[PDB]
Amino acid sequence: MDVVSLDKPFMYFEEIDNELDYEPESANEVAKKLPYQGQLKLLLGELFFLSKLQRHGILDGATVVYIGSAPGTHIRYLRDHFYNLGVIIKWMLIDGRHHDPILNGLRDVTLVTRFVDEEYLRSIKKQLHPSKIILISDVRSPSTADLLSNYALQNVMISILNPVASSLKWRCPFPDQWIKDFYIPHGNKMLQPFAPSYSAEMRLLSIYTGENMRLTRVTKSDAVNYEKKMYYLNKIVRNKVVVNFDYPNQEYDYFHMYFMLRTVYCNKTFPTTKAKVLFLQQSIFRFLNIP
Amino acid sequence: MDVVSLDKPFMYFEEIDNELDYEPESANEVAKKLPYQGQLKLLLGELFFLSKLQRHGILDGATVVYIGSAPGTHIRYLRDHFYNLGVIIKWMLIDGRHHDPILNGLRDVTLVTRFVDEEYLRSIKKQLHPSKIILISDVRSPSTADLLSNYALQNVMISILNPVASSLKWRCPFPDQWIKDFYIPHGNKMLQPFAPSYSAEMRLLSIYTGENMRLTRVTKSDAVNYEKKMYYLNKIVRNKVVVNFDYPNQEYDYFHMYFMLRTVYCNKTFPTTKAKVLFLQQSIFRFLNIP
Ligand SMILES: Nc1ncnc2c1ncn2[C@@H]1O[C@H](CSCC[C@H](N)C(=O)O)[C@@H](O)[C@H]1O
Ligand SMILES: Nc1ncnc2c1ncn2[C@@H]1O[C@H](CSCC[C@H](N)C(=O)O)[C@@H](O)[C@H]1O
Repeated sequence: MDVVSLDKPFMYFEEIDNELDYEPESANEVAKKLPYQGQLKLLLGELFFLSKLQRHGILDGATVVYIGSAPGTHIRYLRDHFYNLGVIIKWMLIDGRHHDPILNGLRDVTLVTRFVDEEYLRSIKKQLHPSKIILISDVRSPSTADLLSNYALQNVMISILNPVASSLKWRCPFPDQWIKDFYIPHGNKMLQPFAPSYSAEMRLLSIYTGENMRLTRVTKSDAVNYEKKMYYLNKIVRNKVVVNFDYPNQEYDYFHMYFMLRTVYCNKTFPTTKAKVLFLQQSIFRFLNIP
Repeated sequence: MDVVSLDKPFMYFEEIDNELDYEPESANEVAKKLPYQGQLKLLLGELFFLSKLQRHGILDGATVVYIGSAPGTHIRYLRDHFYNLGVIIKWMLIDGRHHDPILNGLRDVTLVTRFVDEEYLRSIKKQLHPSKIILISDVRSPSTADLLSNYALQNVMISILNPVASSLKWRCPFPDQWIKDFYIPHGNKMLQPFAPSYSAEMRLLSIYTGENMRLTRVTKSDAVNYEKKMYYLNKIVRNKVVVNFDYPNQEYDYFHMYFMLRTVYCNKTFPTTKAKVLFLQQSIFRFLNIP
């Protein structure tokens, strides 16, 4: 058994302190070990991001514009959690695909069946005006060209919407499939527990101050670094059993999930952080129907 | 006579401490009072910008890519000044129009007859590689749409070229002809002596650190502010005779020019800043054929 004692898990890309030459045969290995693992991955990252904004006083009163939200099954959980906490938020879920019917019938959540383009962003900006916007993007086109086009749309989302904060889907293209350098918004590169086994995807979290928008250039050399750091994390780290972690499940992803969940606010009061987390996790798995 | 005693002139947009409701009848007033006033305006701003980079140690060894450089008569002066100072610079002047023949026959200056598009920028970036680039843009399409398109090109110039510094032509569109908000690179808004009588144009000066690119949003409310601050500067300020300025010409623009010229480096040693400036100015007027 692959055991280890760990202090804390890697929360951000910048924390990864080692690399491994990516082995292409990894792409054939089992990508998921849990049912609805994708909704779980998304729920944890978004609970983490949104709890932070609450902590900074920027959540209440905002309109969350989630683009690429369908099916969005897990979003029902997110909405319920903050709604029950007394936070006032309007949700605007936009996707050309249809949403899970559990999202219907909520006065605070608007479902839009539209694929967004720059022009549409302008009209909804005019319509949301003057509410404060929090953007969440999870749009999916694959190719490096598909990715670049996605990233380009995400930047137009921020420029037209001009949100107070954003969570963007972010996976650096493969260095060996490089087309050209580009810019992404500056922000924290949040690592994702329960991402597929060999996924190099993270979520870019940003809070906008003043009227400045800071971007950062990404080059092929950066692409090689992302690939190796993420491969090391996936191959080595995520395969660990954290024995000094006294919790029902000691696998790395549960240790990692624990650290994101401990930052979440609950109405119920708990004697220990471990009790709150077990509760949130049980609650989350029950909601998603994960045994 | 319109007299006043002034400490220093307004060097940057941010220094303008007053505003005046723009009077449209100003557009009919004489725009220029000196021959080749346009080449003079350009020469002073660029001597100012380039002298700063020299001061920061980033000029020597760089390739200056000037787009929208034709005719470029004044550029001959700029090139000679730094060349004579011993600074090693390669000039790449690109415009679809032809350059003044005084620019021909210089091994250090390459004249390109091409209107640049994004694709062309990519090929010259590949070709300049790996030299450090200093971008200077003075492209001209008029309409708010023309301007926006120009600004959009200037940002692509910085993103593909990835320069160590830049000087960009910058005039905010009229609030009453607003089309949409946009972003410009962050930098100092250098005011221009000898600009036309009622011009609201300035030059955006930037030095790039790290691999970050910081932009700033410009809105219609910003447009109204630019209009009134610039109108106050043009109508009131630039019409002053600075009597406490002991110089052959006391008009405001000469007082302003003096402060930019005092930052310029010369081989010849002078006993006073006033002697260096009189010398640089005489030299500049003689070169441009201004009486
Ligand atoms: N222009 C666009 N606007 C809106 N949605 C888009 C888009 N292009 C792609 N997408 C959407 O991006 C999605 C990626 S899958 C997203 C899953 C969703 N976030 C969840 O919580 O279940 C697809 O549903 C797709 O239709
Ligand atoms: N895509 C483009 N690439 C290069 N030059 C361009 C351009 N579009 C417009 N311009 C140029 O922008 C110029 C504006 S006038 C510039 C004057 C010049 N800076 C001087 O020192 O004399 C015109 O010469 C025009 O041909």
